[PDB]
Amino acid sequence: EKTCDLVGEKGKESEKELALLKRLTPLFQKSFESTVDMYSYVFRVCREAGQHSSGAGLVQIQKSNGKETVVGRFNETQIFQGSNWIMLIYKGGDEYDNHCGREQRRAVVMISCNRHTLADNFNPVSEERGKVQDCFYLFEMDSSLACS
Amino acid sequence: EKTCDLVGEKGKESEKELALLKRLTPLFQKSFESTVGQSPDMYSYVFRVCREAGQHSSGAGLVQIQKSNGKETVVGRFNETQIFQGSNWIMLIYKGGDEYDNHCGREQRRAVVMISCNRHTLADNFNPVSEERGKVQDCFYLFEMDSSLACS
Ligand SMILES: O=P(O)(O)OC[C@H]1O[C@@H](O)[C@@H](O)[C@@H](O)[C@@H]1O
Ligand SMILES: O=P(O)(O)OC[C@H]1O[C@@H](O)[C@@H](O)[C@@H](O)[C@@H]1O
Ligand SMILES: *[C@@H]1O[C@H](CO)[C@@H](O)[C@H](O)[C@H]1NC(C)=O
Ligand SMILES: *[C@@H]1O[C@H](CO)[C@@H](O)[C@H](O)[C@H]1NC(C)=O
Repeated sequence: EKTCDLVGEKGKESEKELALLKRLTPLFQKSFESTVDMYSYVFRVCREAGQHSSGAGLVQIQKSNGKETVVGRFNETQIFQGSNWIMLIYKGGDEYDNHCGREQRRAVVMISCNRHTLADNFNPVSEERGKVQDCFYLFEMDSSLACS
Repeated sequence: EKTCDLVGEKGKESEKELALLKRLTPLFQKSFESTVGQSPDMYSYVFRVCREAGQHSSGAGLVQIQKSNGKETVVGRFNETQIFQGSNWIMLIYKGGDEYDNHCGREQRRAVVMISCNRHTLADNFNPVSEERGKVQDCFYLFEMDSSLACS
């Protein structure tokens, strides 16, 4: 059962994170895509979001030439929650060539509570690529699973 | 004069973070506190934005005070600040806290503060949410607070 991989040895991961992955299980089968920029974004929870078997959890597609860039891989997942929100992070994306000390890309998704939908309104917020390190692409989406 | 330090040498800091830093200025003069837990683990968490929250000039941005003896533990230092915002929230992270002795591979503590929009106050409801010390890395103390500055 291939899915999101958390830090730590298999079967010895944080119970907090494991519980959140369980809570989001109903979203695994879904696919989320941005609406509208020269790029489109596709996001999935613990499942391949790309079309190149790269293990992507979130990909960026350049519309003009179809280039698919891996923003983050689900084999490097972090997930935590607050009152009415859940933050999901996928590290290990394709490396930058000139920005951010050439570190691997990363996806940060802020899922906010919304009692009216199981999941929707996924869209990019911005890309932070102006730092020497710890850069990231930020996204937001709504989900009733984030309510609590 | 000492304030939050962002990653990167002077002139190499993120334009986004620099702008956000300036936006947070009205919060610098404030101080926040919240007591939670039960002895012998009752703590008093003191948080400040880009200013010393501790009583030992350690550059702490957020401290955990052991109520049983008043001992101060640094959760995060503001010279290791990261800040970013979304549509109706702002997340502040202070790394460089005191090292754990038995958890998280002894990495330095870290404070993560989720600031949610509230048009009724400049800042209120500072609340400790939880502590994640069960991972091999990337552990952290999580807090929440309200602020009109997080409103778009
Ligand atoms: O790889 P470099 O040269 O640093 O350029 C980085 C840029 O590449 C483009 O293809 C996109 O993925 C942008 O979102 C990214 O910021
Ligand atoms: O330092 P160790 O032995 O790993 O114990 C870690 C614990 O210490 C206590 O004093 C508090 O700061 C707790 O929040 C922390 O989780
Ligand atoms: C994530 O997947 C990539 C692609 O195979 C792999 O190189 C990397 O080691 C994985 N990350 C971890 C933590 O194993
Ligand atoms: C953060 O403060 C600590 C405390 O002295 C210091 O050692 C560290 O260098 C500071 N962070 C940076 C990047 O200067």
